[PDB]
Amino acid sequence: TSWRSEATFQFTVERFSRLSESVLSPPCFVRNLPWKIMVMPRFQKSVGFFLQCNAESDSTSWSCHAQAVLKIINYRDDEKSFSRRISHLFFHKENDWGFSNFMAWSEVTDPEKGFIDDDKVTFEVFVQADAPHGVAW
Amino acid sequence: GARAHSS
Repeated sequence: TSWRSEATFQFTVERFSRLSESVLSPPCFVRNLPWKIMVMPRFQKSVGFFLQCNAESDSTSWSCHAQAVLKIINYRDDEKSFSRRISHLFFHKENDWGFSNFMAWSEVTDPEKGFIDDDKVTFEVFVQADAPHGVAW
Repeated sequence: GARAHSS
């Protein structure tokens, strides 16, 4: 159910080499809140990769602490997938957390590296969130 | 994992 305390979801960004704007995945519900993968180019140069939580809500009373593993899938060999962990208290003023320089753009888009195929790159997030505050009273 | 932050 959406009240689950954790989950793993993926989002495949197409026409990756041409990415120019920030892109958002559909939501994955955890602790009944919508979580999304956010990817954006940073300085070509580097891949920006962030985890976003409950960003569309106009509430300013909510908060949810969570730890997560942000990973860029290596389709040729999963042991080569690259990941970084985060731990953050998400709330309206800090609704996303991650790395602007998650990986070098040149490396992720390198066809010989195994992360890109048909100009597509798959992002994955394993999020373990605590019970939120200021949502369901 | 090297200094996580907001977008």
